Amino acid sequence: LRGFIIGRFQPFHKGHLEVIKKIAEEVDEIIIGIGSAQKSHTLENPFTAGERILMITQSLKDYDLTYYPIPIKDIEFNSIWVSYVESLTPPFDIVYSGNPLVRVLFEERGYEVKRPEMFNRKEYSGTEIRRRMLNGEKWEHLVPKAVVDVIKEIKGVERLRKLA
Amino acid sequence: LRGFIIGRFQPFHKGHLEVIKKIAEEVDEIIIGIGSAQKSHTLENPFTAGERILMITQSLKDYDLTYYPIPIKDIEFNSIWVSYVESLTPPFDIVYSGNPLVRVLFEERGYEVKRPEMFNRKEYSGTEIRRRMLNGEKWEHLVPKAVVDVIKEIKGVERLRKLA
Amino acid sequence: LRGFIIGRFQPFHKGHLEVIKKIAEEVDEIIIGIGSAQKSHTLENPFTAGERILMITQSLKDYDLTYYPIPIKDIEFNSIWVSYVESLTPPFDIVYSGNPLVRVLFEERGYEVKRPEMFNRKEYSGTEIRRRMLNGEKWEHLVPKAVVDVIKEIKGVERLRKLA
Amino acid sequence: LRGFIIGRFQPFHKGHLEVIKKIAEEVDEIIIGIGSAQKSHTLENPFTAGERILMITQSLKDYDLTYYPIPIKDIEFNSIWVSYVESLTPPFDIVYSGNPLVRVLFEERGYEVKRPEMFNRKEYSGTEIRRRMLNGEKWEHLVPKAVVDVIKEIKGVERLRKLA
Amino acid sequence: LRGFIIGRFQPFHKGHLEVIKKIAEEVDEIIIGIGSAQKSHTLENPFTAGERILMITQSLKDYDLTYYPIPIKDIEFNSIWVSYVESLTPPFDIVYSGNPLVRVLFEERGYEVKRPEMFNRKEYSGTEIRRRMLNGEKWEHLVPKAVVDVIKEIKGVERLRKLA
Amino acid sequence: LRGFIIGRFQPFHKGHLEVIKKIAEEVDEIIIGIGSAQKSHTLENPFTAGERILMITQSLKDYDLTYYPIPIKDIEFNSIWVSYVESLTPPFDIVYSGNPLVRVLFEERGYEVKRPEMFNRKEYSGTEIRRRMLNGEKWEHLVPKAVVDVIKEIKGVERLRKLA
Ligand SMILES: Nc1ncnc2c1ncn2C1O[C@H](COP(=O)(O)OP(=O)(O)OP(=O)(O)O)[C@@H](O)[C@H]1O
Ligand SMILES: Nc1ncnc2c1ncn2[C@@H]1O[C@H](COP(=O)(O)OP(=O)(O)OP(=O)(O)O)[C@@H](O)[C@H]1O
Ligand SMILES: Nc1ncnc2c1ncn2[C@@H]1O[C@H](COP(=O)(O)OP(=O)(O)OP(=O)(O)O)[C@@H](O)[C@H]1O
Ligand SMILES: Nc1ncnc2c1ncn2[C@@H]1O[C@H](COP(=O)(O)OP(=O)(O)OP(=O)(O)O)[C@@H](O)[C@H]1O
Ligand SMILES: Nc1ncnc2c1ncn2[C@@H]1O[C@H](COP(=O)(O)OP(=O)(O)OP(=O)(O)O)[C@@H](O)[C@H]1O
Ligand SMILES: Nc1ncnc2c1ncn2[C@@H]1O[C@H](COP(=O)(O)OP(=O)(O)OP(=O)(O)O)[C@@H](O)[C@H]1O
Ligand SMILES: [Mg+2]
Ligand SMILES: [Mg+2]
Ligand SMILES: [Mg+2]
Ligand SMILES: [Mg+2]
Ligand SMILES: [Mg+2]
Ligand SMILES: [Mg+2]
Repeated sequence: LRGFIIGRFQPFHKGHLEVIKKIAEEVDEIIIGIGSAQKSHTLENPFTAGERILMITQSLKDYDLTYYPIPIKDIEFNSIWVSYVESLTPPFDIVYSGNPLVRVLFEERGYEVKRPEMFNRKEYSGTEIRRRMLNGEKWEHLVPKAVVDVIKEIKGVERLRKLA
Repeated sequence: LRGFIIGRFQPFHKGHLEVIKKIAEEVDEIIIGIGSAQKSHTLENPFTAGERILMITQSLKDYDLTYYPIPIKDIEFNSIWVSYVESLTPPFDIVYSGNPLVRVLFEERGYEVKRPEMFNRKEYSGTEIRRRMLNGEKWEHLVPKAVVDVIKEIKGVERLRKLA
Repeated sequence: LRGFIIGRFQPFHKGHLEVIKKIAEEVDEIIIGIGSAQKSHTLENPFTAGERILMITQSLKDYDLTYYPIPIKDIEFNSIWVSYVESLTPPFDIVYSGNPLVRVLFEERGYEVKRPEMFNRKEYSGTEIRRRMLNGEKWEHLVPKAVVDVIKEIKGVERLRKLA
Repeated sequence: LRGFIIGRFQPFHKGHLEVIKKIAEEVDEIIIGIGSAQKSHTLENPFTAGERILMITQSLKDYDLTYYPIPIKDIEFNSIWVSYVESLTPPFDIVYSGNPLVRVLFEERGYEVKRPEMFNRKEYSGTEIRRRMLNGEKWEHLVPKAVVDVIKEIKGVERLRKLA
Repeated sequence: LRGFIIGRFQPFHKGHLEVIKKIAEEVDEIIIGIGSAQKSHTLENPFTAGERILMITQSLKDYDLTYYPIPIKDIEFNSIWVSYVESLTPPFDIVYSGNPLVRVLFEERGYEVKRPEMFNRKEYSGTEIRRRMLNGEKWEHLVPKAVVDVIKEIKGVERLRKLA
Repeated sequence: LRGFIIGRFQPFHKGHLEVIKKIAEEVDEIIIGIGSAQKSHTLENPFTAGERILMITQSLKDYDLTYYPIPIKDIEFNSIWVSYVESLTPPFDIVYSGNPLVRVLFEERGYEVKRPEMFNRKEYSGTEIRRRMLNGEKWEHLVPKAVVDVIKEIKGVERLRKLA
């Protein structure tokens, strides 16, 4: 029983960690699609795919969880997008998404789609995180320590302020 | 330290497993670049990228090993291919390859490149394992049991036979 | 003589039918270009290239026109676009378009470009048709019965409402 | 019921014409996929997609049949190729092909795949027709008259001879 | 010593000329990256790469300057964009740009990056030029004569006005 | 009066130098298309586009010529190639090639095409030069000294011998 979720994870935060813990109550293994994999060094997408993969893996590695952090390019072709994801991932059974498009594409191919729970959405939000990194407000408590680590290694806050 | 190897892994086999254990005695973490990610459904590359990530993760999940199985697509552009691999992966320090083009691209970018030891190459080689699959000889002792399970799940031997 | 027209046809409607009837009075054959062929599943482009080819072909098949419905992707490259379109289509003599870009690229290559007559544009427009599909007003009498048929087969109205 | 065949058709010949008339006794409509769409001006692929559309449509306008001559690019990605073919084509139910790859991809997605009959393959062959066109032998009896006509209009034999 | 600058040059105006003469006081040769090289026939990007190379060349040829006008496509992948640029260009030692993204990408690759001086930026700006071309407000005394000559050969002002 | 020639220049050798001096007696300016611009680090294409631009510009800068060394990518689409080449380059009138595909593509668009003169074609050939580099014969006296110098900066012979 595998599940799939997809996000940009810029960065992976504590709401992601919670929803993955919840989904790991329902399914044996979780595929973690890293969308917009080619997008990096922008204000919405500050981090590369390999940065994201490192954040995610370093966050989840001591949990008793089988997961697959897989980079998925933006391709501009919605009608083949489910097959493109399938090409790159282990077979899976359930998709967790609240996004109208991801839900329509997967349901027309016969998959089950479920809406995940949101946890503390006024704080646990890439958009809100990046906004605090830019304005000097105190964001480290919003993501896993492993992500803090990574963001320091690559100087990601500095990157984001330079790009602004 | 982080190490880098790249192969097609069709399929991951006991010689890979051995070379990766040996690598891990040099370096803290290993990036496993899955090459020709887009090539599947052929006699030389039967399995999809996603099929390969499943095989590799199921084989290794086992060990006290931090590794990152990351699909890299054939791009036709040798001069930016180190950059492309660097976009998709955690920062790495040492490249294990005997392949002359991989070696030349990495060395010209300032990376140290080592040859890995071969283990038992007359059996442990994807070409030899695929040939055995096609003709109905035993191959399952040549890969980790977790690979045997995967190949059964995805009906990999039947695909090969049909393609032939 | 062969005329060329290009639109997105989401969906093909009675205006498109009339303007093609008008054009087949001037030229022996018509190439129907189906623009933005890779776009689908969006409120502006709900339907795939294949669904549009089916709509168009099922509308025009009883009419005794020779016509070629040909899918044309969005490429990002206006300077080569005429050549792209010429690669995919019979040789043609006249383009009918009132689009300033289509018009400019064809004229720079030496083609004759003519404006097509508009029929009943406050009703005969994909925008106004998708808008009624969405907001529940009747739209069936604005397209050919074959198009109503195809949209039923594929449940395109539900698709659109789910995407909104 | 819709059928699906795929070839390169350089050019469309009387073997195709007969394989299609035969298919048309099993199914209501037939999607003709024109494979290698972007390949032209070579000795194996002299003719552009649009030149093949014109040939195939002129040959068949003739008959009491509904067909869909649809250009399909060579994408280098076998895992997504059925989806890609599905994005560009009306829904179909049966695939006629003896090609071992096409047969696998379709069967893995649930489709029924049948071998078409061959007719007179030692003459009715693109390869043998191209050979005759280059060396000044009679080839006009091997294709529809509609084809010959197209070949004259685009000067295809002259092309092929200068390429050689 | 070799300097790099990048712009769209639609069109090269006197602001450009002066910033290049300045840079030439620091460096022996100047690579002029003509970016967005595939973008043309739009109100932001009116001219082709080949047109911009002929504007830029005709404007510098009688200065004592060694330069290299080299078209650079928009790729959608920031992370490998310095390697791409390096692929197409002679090796350079200093980058002049005040664009933050350009600056961040080249600084993470260890290059020295310097802001160029602005000259007369209310008149000497492509956006202002194209807006006068479009309004009938005047423009030729904002770019080199050579750029005027060119904009006349190709009829660029008419093009822009038809696109509007 | 501008002339166009296209080759891979790996590397630019004394036959290239002659044939371009010849062509410069017939035409006011020469566009040197550097084909296979993305191909590098192979035995047929050792050098990157920017490496070849450097070779070609070092070789000619002390002669009389007006020229434009412009990188052209291998696209895989013969029917649009002439338009792609036109996007990238100043307008040209005369094409010098003895290649049958280059010739056909351009004569089908109405261009005059002429065969250039061979000079010293047993020595003055990329193939022969690379072959000497790789088995140890002398090659310097076959290419201009400015090319020798470049091949030494970038250690071009070492790269080639490593790739073999
Ligand atoms: N009502 C009409 N009468 C004649 N020509 C029409 C009519 N409506 C559309 N066309 C046109 O057909 C082509 C564009 O079709 P397209 O499907 O994109 O049109 P639309 O109805 O305007 O769609 P949309 O509102 O979704 O943008 C152009 O030739 C345009 O002239
Ligand atoms: N706080 C949260 N609680 C539960 N799931 C969440 C939460 N935040 C995001 N997700 C899930 O993560 C995936 C979207 O990841 P994504 O990168 O878009 O996150 P985000 O927090 O919305 O960031 P952004 O503001 O940058 O868009 C979706 O599956 C969404 O369900
Ligand atoms: N038996 C082996 N022992 C050690 N390393 C191996 C062995 N087989 C392959 N490798 C290596 O793993 C990578 C090669 O991966 P790949 O799957 O492409 O090899 P392969 O088994 O030789 O495959 P194939 O026969 O399908 O080409 C390189 O690092 C090469 O060193
Ligand atoms: N003589 C024939 N009789 C029946 N079907 C044919 C014949 N030749 C080709 N086909 C069919 O057409 C399709 C392949 O078309 P394609 O254009 O590749 O034909 P071809 O004649 O084999 O060309 P080529 O020699 O140039 O490779 C397949 O479905 C194949 O069965
Ligand atoms: N007026 C100016 N004076 C000095 N430098 C300028 C001026 N305008 C632009 N630049 C510089 O030239 C390059 C920008 O070129 P680009 O074509 O993008 O410029 P632009 O004049 O801002 O055009 P546009 O408004 O269309 O975006 C950069 O190196 C930038 O520093
Ligand atoms: N010895 C030569 N004398 C004259 N022209 C030449 C000579 N060699 C090549 N050319 C010309 O240069 C262009 C071919 O460039 P290209 O770099 O492909 O040449 P090449 O020397 O044949 O290389 P290669 O062997 O690597 O294919 C053509 O326009 C051809 O006319
Ligand atoms: Mg979000
Ligand atoms: Mg191998
Ligand atoms: Mg419109
Ligand atoms: Mg064939
Ligand atoms: Mg600007
Ligand atoms: Mg040659």
